[PDB]
Parts: sequence; structure tokens; C-alpha cells
Amino acid sequence: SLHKMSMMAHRVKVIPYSTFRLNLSVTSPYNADFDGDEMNLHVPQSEETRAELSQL
Amino acid sequence: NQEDSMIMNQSSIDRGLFRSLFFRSYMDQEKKYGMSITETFEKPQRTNTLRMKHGTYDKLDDDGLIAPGVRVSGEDVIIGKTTPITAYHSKRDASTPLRSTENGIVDQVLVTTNQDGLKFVKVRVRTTKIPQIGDKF
Amino acid sequence: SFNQFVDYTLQDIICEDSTLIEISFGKIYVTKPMVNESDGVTHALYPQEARLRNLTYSSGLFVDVKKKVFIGRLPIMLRSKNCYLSEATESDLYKLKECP
Amino acid sequence: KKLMAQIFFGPTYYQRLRHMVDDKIHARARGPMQVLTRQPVEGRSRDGGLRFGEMERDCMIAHGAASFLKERLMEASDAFRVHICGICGLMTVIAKLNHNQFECKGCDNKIDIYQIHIPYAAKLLFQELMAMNITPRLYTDR
Amino acid sequence: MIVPVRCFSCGKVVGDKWESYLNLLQEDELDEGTALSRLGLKRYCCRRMILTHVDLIEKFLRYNP
Amino acid sequence: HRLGLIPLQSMDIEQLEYSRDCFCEDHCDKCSVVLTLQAFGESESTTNVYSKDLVIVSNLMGRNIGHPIIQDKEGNGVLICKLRKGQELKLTCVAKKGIAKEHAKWGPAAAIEFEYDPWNKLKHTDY
Amino acid sequence: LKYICAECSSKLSLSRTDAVRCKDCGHRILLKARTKRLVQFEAR
Amino acid sequence: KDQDDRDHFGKKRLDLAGPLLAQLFKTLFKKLTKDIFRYMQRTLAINAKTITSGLKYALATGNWGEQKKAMSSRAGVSQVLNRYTYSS
Amino acid sequence: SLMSCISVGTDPMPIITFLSEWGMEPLEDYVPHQSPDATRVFVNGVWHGVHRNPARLMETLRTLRRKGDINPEVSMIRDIREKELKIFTDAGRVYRPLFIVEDDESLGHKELKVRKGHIAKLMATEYQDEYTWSSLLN
Amino acid sequence: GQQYSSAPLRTVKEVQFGLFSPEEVRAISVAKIRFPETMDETQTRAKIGGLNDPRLGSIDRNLKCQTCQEGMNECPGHFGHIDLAKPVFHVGFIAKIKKVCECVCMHCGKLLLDEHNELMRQALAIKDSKKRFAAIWTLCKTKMVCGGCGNTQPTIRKDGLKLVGSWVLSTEEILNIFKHISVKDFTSLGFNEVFSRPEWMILTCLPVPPPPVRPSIEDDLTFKLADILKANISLETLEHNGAPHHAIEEAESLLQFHVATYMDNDIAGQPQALQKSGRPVKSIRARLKGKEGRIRGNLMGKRVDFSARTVISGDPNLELDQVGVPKSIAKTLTYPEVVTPYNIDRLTQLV
Amino acid sequence: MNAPDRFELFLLGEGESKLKIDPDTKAPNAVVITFEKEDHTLGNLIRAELLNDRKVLFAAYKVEHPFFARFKLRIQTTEGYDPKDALKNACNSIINKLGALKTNFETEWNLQTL
RNA sequence: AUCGAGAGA
DNA sequence: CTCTCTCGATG
Ligand SMILES: [Mg+2]
Ligand SMILES: [Zn+2]
Ligand SMILES: [Zn+2]
Ligand SMILES: [Zn+2]
Ligand SMILES: [Zn+2]
Ligand SMILES: [Zn+2]
Ligand SMILES: [Zn+2]
Repeated sequence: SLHKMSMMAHRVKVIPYSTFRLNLSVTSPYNADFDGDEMNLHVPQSEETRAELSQL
Repeated sequence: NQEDSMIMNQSSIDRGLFRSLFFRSYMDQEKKYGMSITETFEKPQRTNTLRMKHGTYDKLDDDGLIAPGVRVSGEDVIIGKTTPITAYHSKRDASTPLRSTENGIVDQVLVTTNQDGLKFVKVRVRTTKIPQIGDKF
Repeated sequence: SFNQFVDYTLQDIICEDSTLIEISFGKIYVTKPMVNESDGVTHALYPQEARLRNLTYSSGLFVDVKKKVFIGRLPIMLRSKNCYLSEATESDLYKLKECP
Repeated sequence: KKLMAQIFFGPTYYQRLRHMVDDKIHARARGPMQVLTRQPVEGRSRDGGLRFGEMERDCMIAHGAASFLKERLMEASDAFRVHICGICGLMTVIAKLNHNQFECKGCDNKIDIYQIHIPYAAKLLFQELMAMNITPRLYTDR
Repeated sequence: MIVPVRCFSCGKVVGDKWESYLNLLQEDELDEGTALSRLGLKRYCCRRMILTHVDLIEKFLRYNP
Repeated sequence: HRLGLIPLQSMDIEQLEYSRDCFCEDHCDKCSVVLTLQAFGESESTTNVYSKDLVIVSNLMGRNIGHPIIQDKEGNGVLICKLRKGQELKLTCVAKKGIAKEHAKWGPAAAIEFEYDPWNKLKHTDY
Repeated sequence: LKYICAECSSKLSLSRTDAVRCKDCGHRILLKARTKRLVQFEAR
Repeated sequence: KDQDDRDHFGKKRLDLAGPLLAQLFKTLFKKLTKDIFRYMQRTLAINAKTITSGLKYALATGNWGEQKKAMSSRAGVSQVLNRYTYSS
Repeated sequence: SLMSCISVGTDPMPIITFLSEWGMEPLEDYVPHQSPDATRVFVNGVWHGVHRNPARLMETLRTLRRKGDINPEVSMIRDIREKELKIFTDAGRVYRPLFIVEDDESLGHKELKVRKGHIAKLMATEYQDEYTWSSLLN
Repeated sequence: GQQYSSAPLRTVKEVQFGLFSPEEVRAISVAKIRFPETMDETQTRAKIGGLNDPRLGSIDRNLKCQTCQEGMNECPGHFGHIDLAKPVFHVGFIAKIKKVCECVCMHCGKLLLDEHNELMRQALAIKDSKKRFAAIWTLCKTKMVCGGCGNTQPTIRKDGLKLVGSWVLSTEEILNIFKHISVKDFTSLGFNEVFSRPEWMILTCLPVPPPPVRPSIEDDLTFKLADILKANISLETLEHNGAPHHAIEEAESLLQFHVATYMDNDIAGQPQALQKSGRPVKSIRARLKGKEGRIRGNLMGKRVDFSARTVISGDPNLELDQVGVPKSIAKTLTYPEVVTPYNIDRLTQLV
Repeated sequence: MNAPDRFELFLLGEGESKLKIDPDTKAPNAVVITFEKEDHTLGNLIRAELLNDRKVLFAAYKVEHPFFARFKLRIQTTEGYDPKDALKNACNSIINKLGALKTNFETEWNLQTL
């Protein structure tokens, strides 16, 4: 995580298969390809913090 | 198939393209102590053994092992071993569970004494893996 | 490298460095890979049986002492001179469950 | 319908690598903790969590999300409640709960006591500093 | 392992053509191309499927267990 | 898996039924065709196991179905396996009606050649 | 239950308090026999 | 004449199984004859487990030079044979 | 690399004896001012004295190695412009096999010692399975 | 959560660092540490009244823990204490102490230069403690002769874990010296009134960390404390009984060694004090040093719950601010949602 | 692992209807029909047959995601012409053409050898 | 769990 | 001064 664009809040879309599916145009800020790259996902636990994610 | 990813023909996959066999061996051994204290291979009951595993032991036999051919999955128990440390609950559980995330079929079970005269066992489980979305090529 | 170690280096290590005050060390003998079981019966160890039973594919060293004796076990590199597989043919390897 | 551009098409020797998704995929929602630091264990096979490292913290700081950073560093990890003496400010307090008996051998404190929420790792650090002849006195006032 | 039953790409049966292929190679003394041609393998995917295959089961059968 | 890809007779398949549609338990004779396979190493030489060795057990009751297609010249068919000397393969096969959309083993066709306008007079392709 | 030796075509039935070795052989490598309860395979 | 090239491969050596096992066996055997010297001065009863367990340890852990963490050969001299592919 | 090998290590003593018995002045009997153009001979990093007329010695040694009398593993370095002769019987030296080019060809020029006959014998050994690599080395 | 406490919930506003005065050390303690025995005593699954007392914290999944009970999940850590036969040096202060001995002459206990000097007036004008000490240390270590007591101040140099003199300084001697520097001289070189004194830098008696710091599955800290207690009892034995001149000193240096290496194990001194398994042992200093340390590894960043990790792939049919989440992960990761009239139906369906 | 069942490509799930007709809010006299358990095979054909009807203003199908076997079909017809009738006419036309094609292929097959 | 080793981007 | 799986020997 080199800059703030390495951690960004997304909307969940539950899909089949075992891969984190992301939009192509979001590749650049994360600096990632799909040649085996792995990513992490964190889930908020209260209203104020998910508000922090959605509004910031 | 952008940014170093690829699209594979599902039909060809069904016909056996890039399919694989995956074998995994678990090894266990009966421990020995100075006062002739020895762990034993068996299928323990919940009323006679401490701790135990959350998984089921019903696939075990009298010798505390699985018969090669029985399908295993989740947190099933592959090897049943107990260690003693009248009184209720005289045995501690030392059973080995199948990998929490893996599954498959018991390919082949091997029972053999050690160089120090210790009865130890290697259980090989087989799982066929089929090329899926996300597999590295 | 391993063959050089067995056929020459070992004797140099034993003889040219050690002498006590007396007991002088003589020739070194390297056997074929064997196992002294808990049964007491010592028998020939083959690589497949060694890997299956978590044993150590090693031979025994025997030195002549003056004024014979077992001094330890040396792990044997596979397909070396003191290995059974070096002289074995393809059919022999197939019988010994060793891949050709 | 035909494709305009023609496609480079032909046999090529490909190979399947060892890295497969079902061996990589991992997810934990409240699992086994460690003993020393009381933080989520390390590894997928042991049902562990993922390290919210220094750089992630830096990113959350950059965003400004404070409550999120607090949530990752408390509720999502090791959230511990400790008692502090209102005098010296150390974890000397002997809190006899269910009897409301908050004792403190050394300053004779029974009425002037405090209660704070800190990470168990912070508690560990403070205790280790106390074992290294240092007093991390914690006051709750300016 | 053993000769794949059908071609991955299109789906044409090829598992019944292995021994015939071998015979066309050793008995009639033909090259691989013509042998593959005579077996009705015109598309290079099936042609590949047979030509590229390595029969490893013959080595596997050498063991007694 | 190899058995799954074996081509079977699907002539009167239209008077066979989906196991998911049949009112039986698991499978029956109105939905599925059962064929056995018993092979054993006999000779010192390699004993080949083909698709001809498959033997229909279930009751076809008139319908042309279940019979393994053998376009082989020697009449063997698909080479299933190879047995050594004392090796044995004893199994049973329940074949059911299926769509190639569900699995490519139910594919009735191989490669379908397809071409329109060989002169590119429509100009659908920029060469 | 019953077992089968590795480097020979035998069929030992020695349960617990027996184990190694083998009947008319001498090797201590014993494999376990296949289960009687059959397992199905979705031929796909 | 310019400075010597310290990256010249001709002025470098590769120690294989031979030299390594030679150093190790020299150590373990000197230890053995030392122990035997002790048993002799205390007064056929020779501890063969020294050489065996020594070689086995150094070959198992990859930590060349018996059980002393002061070794700089902690970079794993002996490793598990990678058997994923024949080429591997 | 595919053909690279590691020197096992041999005994330099017979090479030393050969040198001394083939016109090598002992280092203890070396007078620099009366023989400046004397090539100093090194063996395993040891100066065993100098030697005048180094070419004949070098050709002799090379001939012996190529014959087999001296272990083919042993390396022999002749530095002309530095007037030095370094023979290494050291172990751990990484070497590789090479074709030998000699100009002993009368009706021709500088050609490979290995000829199509040798290759034919090699492939004869290949088809039969008595003429192997060691024969090429000897 | 845990349990209801009568104490108010407050936020940490300030952190006042300082030293641990032996008085406060023994006053804070709730258990004396005499026996070096760990837990078992003559085939008994319990705790001896020496090390790992039940007062320090019970360790057997019990419901009791030193009268206060509250199990072992609520109980933080109850410190102990051990008295040393002779005072020793705190390793992390070896430099600082060695500097103070150069800022104040021996025997007496006074600063060399005062307001009578010209440069000292300028050096003592700095308000910052560090800069003040750094300024005075340079303009005071050159003084040899001296308030009165004109004793020739020796040249002190560092050697191992003791100090020498050139006209060997005992630890008790330096204790007696730092005990007589008084209050006014403390402010002149950084130290504080009732927080940090030079007479507290040296270790008279040292605190004993509770079992939650050194757990058992024993911990290295338990072994090191056992070594310290061993050297202590050995020193006491050599002192009370037959006390040779060149024997008890070795025991003093031994206790000093074990105490010094109990905190810092990576010193300039070659003896790194290995263990039984050949391990260089884990000191308290090594527990904090990053990046795998306690601070950078357990405080600045730590493993968290409600997290997932997977191989990523591109999807042209997902929006920019969308993320594809595998169904299994969706079932695994969860969110606590309070029941309200707006969502009671949906939540009921989900349940 | 997380891979969906294959039959979910052609077997209607629990409660899932075949066609979902929805009134389009954008353009007047338009409709969006959701086809379940169907791919391009049906959508392309229907859409191509809806462009033959000269009383149909708009006709376009799309598969929103390849994971799921379903496609949306938007149809806009002239006033005084219900789009359902356009879909029905298209379908019937398809069926007729396929019937004639089948008959012709059969007759042409009977006249062959080998 | 504590130290070494291989590997992922 | 330098995010993951993993193996395999050690207590
Ligand atoms: Mg990448
Ligand atoms: Zn207090
Ligand atoms: Zn094909
Ligand atoms: Zn039925
Ligand atoms: Zn047998
Ligand atoms: Zn308590
Ligand atoms: Zn003075």
C-alpha cells in the first residue's frame, strides 16, 4: 500500500467462482495485473465506519 | 482476458484439458515413553476421550484408520490416536483431521513399524483438480 | 564428488589425523546400506523402503584398530558406488519400485 | 458474423502452474487468537486473519477515516479493558469485580480508580516496559 | 498416461485410433503425418491430440503392485 | 472420466427420459441405461480394456440405445484401459440422458465447418 | 481388519496387537485393503 | 597491471557433497577420537551415535557443522529435493 | 550449464616430480639476475622454481593430459607475456569440455581433430546400444 | 464484551515515562520470589511459593486467581519482585550512568562548576533537558579537582559491565554516590523529582513480570528469571557462608551478567548468553525491536478479523466502484445488524 | 468450490419464471423482456427476426453477464401494435422457416448415397 | 508457537 | 535499514 488509492471502498457484488472480480479501470491505482495477483478485503462492523468508507 | 489473464474453452476443460491428480500424505506415529507409556491407534468414543475433534470419526475403522476408497471432506478425521495421561476420561485425543479447506478420496493407507519399533502410518489422499477461473497458467 | 569422498577422502580423514596414546587406526570399510531393526535382525535397506518407512539410507563404517569396530553410519548418495541402484538394470529398478 | 481483423491462431505449448485459487482463497470472521498477544493467528490453514500492516494504517490516515482505523485496531483485533490507578498511573490495580473492590497496594487507592480500553498488545508493551524498570504512567487528564 | 479418448478442441473420438496409429508407424512404415491423415485426422487439433501424446501407461505397467 | 466420454447409441434417445424428470428413485429403465464392465489381466502380455467390453445390463425394452459406438476397424472401439497380469477392473456404469450444454461428453457433433461469402463481397473482414 | 503386503501378493488379516511383518516374506511394509462400501463417480 | 578481478569465476571454487561431508566427518571423527581419549584415560565401548546422529542432523536441518548456531552456514546447505517436475 | 563439471581433485606430487625431472630449476637454486627470462612454474598456488624453454614442457604436459597420463581434470595455464606457468590440481574448479583444434593437417589447414569417422563410430555405439566419450577424451 | 465495572470509562490523555524506584517496586509487588522452581514441586501439579505464584496469576483455566478471582481472561497481570544480594547496573543506562559519574565528582556529590563559572551559567540556561545534559556533560568531564571536598576526580572508562577508576568502582559505591546528589542537582541534568532519579537507574530490586508476559505451552523469560534467581541464591550462599575474596566477586559479576542480558541480549559484549537448546534466547529488547517487534508488528499494524484474501480477475461487466466477492467469502464474512422496524422482516428471512 | 451447477444454465430455478415482461419507462410503447436460462442462440435469432417486421421501431438483445444464462430483449413498436404480438409473429415466423428447412433438408437427404 | 529454507507480485 | 502462502527440521 504505497498511496491512499491502494485502499478504496467498493460496493459488494456477490458472484460465483473463487476470484475477486474488479473493474479494469481500477487496475491503475491499485497497480495490479491478473497474472496471479492477490488482494485483501476488509469489512466494517458499525454504521459510522461503513459511513466513513462510503463517504470518504 | 485483459492485464495478463486468459479465457479458456470450458468444453475442452470438460474433455480433460489441463486436469490434474493431487496426492497428499499425512504421517502419524505412536509415541513411546520411559515407563512403557504408548499412544495407540483406535477409533475413540466421546465418553472415553478428552477434547476430541469437531469433525466426525464415523469413517474410521477398528484400527483407527480410513479404508482407501472412502470419500473425505471438510474436517473429517483420517487417523485416530489417543494418549493416556478408576477415573472418567482417561484418554487425550491426538487424532489427525483432514485439511479444513481440502477434500477428496483416500487413495492408499500405509501401516509400518519404525526403526525404533514404533507403529506409524502414512495416509495418502487423492483429489482430481480441474482448471477453474483463477488457476495460474 | 561423493565417490571421491568415499574412495579416498574418508581414509585420509581417519588415518592421517588420528592416533592415540596406544591405538592406531587402520583401513576403513564402507558396507552396503543396511538397517538394524528393533527386532534385532539387521538387513539390507533399499531406497524405496527407506523413504516409505522414514528410515535413513546409510551404510556402516568399520575401522581396523591396533595396539573390526563400528564407528557410525554414513548416509549414502543414491546411484553412487555403495548404492544398490548403481549396478541395477532397468528391470531391476522397476522391481525395486525405483523410477528408471 | 465474421471478425474484421484476423486472429493469430495456432498450437502453443502451455503449462499449468501450482498456484490455484482454491488453495489461495481465504476468509475469516472472528477466529482463533494467539496466546501472547491475543491477536488473530497466522496462516490460512489455521484459520487466521490478515495483517493490517503499517502501510494500510498510513493509507487510512491519508483518507482520514479515524473510526475505521480504531475499529481495525480494537474490535477487529485485540480489544482489552484495563484498570488504572488514579495516583501513580500503572496497572497495579487489583480489580475485584462483582464486589466492586478496586484495590491498589502501594498507594492505598480504593475510590480514585479508572478504566480504559487499549489493545492487549499495548498492555503487553506496558507490562514489558514495567519489567524493564520503566514506568509508562497513564493519566486520563490534561 | 494413456491416449486421450476424445480431442479437447473439437471433440472427435481419437482414443480408438492409437493402436492403429502405432501400426501405421511400424507395420506399414509410414511417417507420422500420413499415419495421422489415414486415420481421418484432418484438423490439426486432433492431429495434435494423437501426435503430441506420450503413452506413459506402458511404463506404469512395469510395476508389480 | 474416460467412461464419461465414451460415445453411446442415442438413436431412440427421444423416448428415453431425464432422470430429473422421471418419477423413480435415483434411476430406472425409463430414464437410464445400466452397463457393466468386468476386466482382468489374464495373459502375460498387456490385457487391453476397450469400449466393446462394456455389457448392457438394464432392460432396453425395444429401444435402440446404450450400445457403445464402435467405428474401429478391428471392432474394439475406444481404448479404455490397460491391465498388467493380475490387475482387475470391476465397475458398473449408469448412463443418463444429458445435454452438451451441461457437459461436453453429451456432444453429438464434433467440428461444424461454417463459411459465408468466400469472396468477402460483403466486406465483413478487413484482410 | 485385513491388510495386504507391498512387495508380494498376499492377504494378511492380522488385526491389532500383530501388525508387522508379513506371512512368508519378511518385509514390514503393509498397505490397507480397499473398502467394501462402494463409492460413486460423476463421470464428468 | 590493473586491479585483480574478484568476480573471476576461475579464481572461485564449488564445494559439493565431497568437501562438505569431509569437513563434517573430520569434525565428528575428531570429536569421536576425543571422546574415546576420555574413555581411555578414564580407565570396545565406542560411541558410534556421534558420527551417525551428527551426519543425520546436518543432512536433515541443512545447518552444516553439528549443533552450534554460531555457524554461518545457516543458509541451508541440504534442502528437500524438489519433485514437482522432472525438470525441477 | 549442461556440460559443466566440478574438479574432484587429484595428487599434484607426480606432476611435481615430473617437472623437477624435466628441467625445472629448484626455487632455492634460482638466481634472478642470471636468468630473467625464466618462466616461473606454479602448482596449486605454490612456486616450485623457474624453467627455461617453457614451450617444450607445455607441449609435453598437454600431450600427457590428452593421452591420459595426466588427469584430464588437471588444468594447465601457460601465460606467455607474463612468463608464468600455473598448473592447478585444485578441487572445486568448474570446467567444461571443448573440441581440440590442431594444425597437424598436411593436406589442409587448422582443422578439428575429431572427424566424421569418430562421429560414425559414436552413432554406431548408439545404434548398437564400444566407442564412448572416454575414448574421445583419451 | 467482558463485564460491567463500577469504574468510569476514561481516555488516556498523557503518558509520563519514568524510572522504577525500588521502594515503589517492592510496594507494588504482591508476591515475593524466593524459590527458583517453576511450577511443579515434588511431583505436584501446582505452584511453589517462589516463582509463578497463584498470586501473580493462576494458569490452569480456573475460576480463581489471587482472591480477586475473575478467571484468567479478565485478570491482566499481577507483578512480583525480587531483591538482589547486591545492586547491579541497568544495561540500557550503562552509558547515561557513566556520564553522570563524570558530571559529579566522587565521595562528595556536587556539580563541578556553578554560577561562579561563566560557561556553566550559559550551559545551565537551556530549558530542554537533553540539550542541557549534553551541554553540561562536555563542559564538566574535563574537571579533575573541585561547596568543597577537593578530591581528584578519576578517569572513568567502560569495561564489560563494571566501571574503573584512574587517579574499579563498585555498584554499591555508585549507589551511595547517586544517593547524595540531592534534588537541586537533578534538575540541572534532566532528571525529575518523584519520577526519575539516578539513584533508581541502578537495580536494587527488580520487578517480576506476570505469567501473561511469559506464558507456557516454558517461556525464555522464565528461564532467564530462573538464572537470575539462581545467581542470586548462589551469591547469597557464597556471602553468608564461606566468603573467599576472589569467589563472591565472580558471583556478583554473574548476577550482573544475567540481569543485564535479561533485558538486552544484543550488546557489544561477545557473550550472548545462549540457552539449553543452543538458542541465543529472546530478551525483552528483542521483543520490541521491529519490524517483527511488538511496536511495529502488534501495535502499528496487526492481524484483524472480518478480512478476506483472493486471486483477482478483471470483469468488463462490473462497475468501477464494485468488487466481485466469491459466495463462500460472502457466507464467511459477516456484519452485525441491529433489529429495527425497518428491517425486521428481511433480517428474519436471513435468519 | 464456488462454481455453480451446470444445469443452472438451462433449468429454471426456484420461482424463476421463463419470461419477465416489463414496461419500459424511457421510450413510449416499449418493453423489456427478461429471458431466463437462454443465451445468444435464442436472443440473436429473435432480435434478427424482429428487424424484419417493418412495424417494429427498436429491437435489441443483450447478455448482461456471461456467468448467468439470461438475456434482456428490448422491443419498441409503432402505436396501435402491441410488442407481444411482434414477438409472437417473430417466433411463429422462425418456427415456420425451421419447419420448411427441416422438410427441405429431409427431402434433400433422401436423394443421397453413401 | 521459536529459528532456518523454498516460493508468490 | 529491508505482504503472502508454504514446506521441515527443532524444543
Ligand atoms: Mg503480477
Ligand atoms: Zn498506584
Ligand atoms: Zn479436434
Ligand atoms: Zn427413472
Ligand atoms: Zn510379503
Ligand atoms: Zn487476578
Ligand atoms: Zn568531591
